[PDB]
Amino acid sequence: GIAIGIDLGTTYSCVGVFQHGKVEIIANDQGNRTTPSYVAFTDTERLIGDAAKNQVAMNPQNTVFDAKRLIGRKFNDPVVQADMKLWPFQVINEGGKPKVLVSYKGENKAFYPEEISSMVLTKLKETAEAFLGHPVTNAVITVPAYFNDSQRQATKDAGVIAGLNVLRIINEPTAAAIAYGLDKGERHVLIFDLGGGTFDVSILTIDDGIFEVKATAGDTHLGGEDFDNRLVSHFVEEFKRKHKKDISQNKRAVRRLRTACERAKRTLSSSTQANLEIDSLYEGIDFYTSITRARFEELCADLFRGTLEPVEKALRDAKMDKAKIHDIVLVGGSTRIPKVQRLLQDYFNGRDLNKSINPDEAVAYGAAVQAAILMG
Ligand SMILES: Nc1ncnc2c1ncn2[C@@H]1O[C@H](COP(=O)(O)OP(=O)(O)O)[C@@H](O)[C@H]1O
Ligand SMILES: [Mn+2]
Repeated sequence: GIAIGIDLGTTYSCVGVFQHGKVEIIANDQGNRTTPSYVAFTDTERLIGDAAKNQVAMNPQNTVFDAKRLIGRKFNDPVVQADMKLWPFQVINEGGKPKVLVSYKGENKAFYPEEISSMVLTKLKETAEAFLGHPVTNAVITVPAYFNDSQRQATKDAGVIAGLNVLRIINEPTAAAIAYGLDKGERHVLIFDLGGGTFDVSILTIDDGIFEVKATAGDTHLGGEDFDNRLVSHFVEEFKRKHKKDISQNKRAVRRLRTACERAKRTLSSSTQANLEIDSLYEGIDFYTSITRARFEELCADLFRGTLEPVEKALRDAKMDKAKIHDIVLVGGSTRIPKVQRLLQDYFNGRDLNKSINPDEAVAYGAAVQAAILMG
């Protein structure tokens, strides 16, 4: 009677199981507790997760990501049409629906967004099966609070394609609240979720175990990727200065620099400096340099400070003052950035923020708790 909880994320996904009184977040084969929502196709194999993201600079047309931006939408949806312009892979109109078109084992192959997502789900499921030592056929899968019926259905369909019985589709902010036991009078909770691609602020009221979404706010195109890109621009300028060379138009160079920037960014959450070392970045030139946390914070200052406007807006929409919020929960990997935590804490006049659960694991953690409840 064992079910898993799955955060099927725009940029990173995560799988947990509640067993013998506690949640285990299941690490992938590289030891990472979260997995990139990436699928890549080569002349010989299909790569999912870390191995797919790792080779993105060498196989841009056939490395698919951001399927969550397509899932449950029609090809003619203006959101899809806008997003298509930003991706290196092809999206085609098949019977009114978007399909990503790739080259795989020497043939053209097209996949629905829910098929791409099913591949990510299948990998997560299989990792859980290896961990537990038996099949897993039940799961709770999470979605953004703003998802419509079509998007929820397509996500549930991804689960069925992956061989799961989907016990429930639950909202991400609700899962995060469940992770912290906030459902166990009225309790008002604010979820601040700054991820890899999206920023969501949710206000929930919880009364006798029942959740009501009181307000949602945010930006569907603000996240960690934007911070990586501020670092990229910075280092593009440093390369123009040290070498009189604009690497800006070499797509591979920019991609490899972005990968290095993401790694450096992560390091800056626990250290005040980070080294970048890119062998042969551009014309056999090694690029060895460094970046301080404080410089990184400056480079992103407008974006970090801008996260407080959706907090204000959500509060206004929920007709609540700051002070009336019982609990604030940090979700999303970008909330590990010290400056983001300071900004939010200062906004809330110094109070404690719920962050003891790794913020990039909290959604899966809550999903895992709820999956076990549903099986009981
Ligand atoms: N220690 C860290 N410091 C800063 N950013 C991080 C850290 N760990 C992960 N990230 C970033 O978190 C983002 C992913 O957030 P996550 O919540 O895991 O996924 P999603 O938003 O797709 O659900 C990525 O931009 C990643 O680089
Ligand atoms: Mn997320």
